[PDB]
Amino acid sequence: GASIFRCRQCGQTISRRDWLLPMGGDHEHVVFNPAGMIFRVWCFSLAQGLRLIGAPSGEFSWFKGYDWTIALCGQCGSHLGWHYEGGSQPQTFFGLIKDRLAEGPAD
Ligand SMILES: O=C1CC[C@H](N2C(=O)c3ccccc3C2=O)C(=O)N1
Ligand SMILES: [Zn+2]
Repeated sequence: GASIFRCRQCGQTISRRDWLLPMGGDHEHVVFNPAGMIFRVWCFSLAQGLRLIGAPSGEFSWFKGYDWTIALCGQCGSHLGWHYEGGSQPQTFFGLIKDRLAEGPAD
């Protein structure tokens, strides 16, 4: 019942529990943006069904050495999180907003 993560707003398949990545020791990171919004961000090595938009940027990055791009649900356009790139071990990963995903079984 806990294996697949889907978009909460439309059901698009996004990631899997098996693809969780413990960045800095924890797959979960609680962070704030410049607009004062708090997010519980889950780190994943891999995700699918997103649409990555905009130019990568280092500004305000919560993960040192990475640049981010906005990750939208590719089906509904809900903002699900960010794609990180340009770093090391790993080079890239996804930080997705936990409350914007629904977790459940494969069937
Ligand atoms: O690592 C990240 C991802 C992007 C995220 N972020 C936002 O959520 C945001 C909203 C408004 C203006 C600027 C930002 C920005 O850098 C942020 O603050 N850090
Ligand atoms: Zn969606």
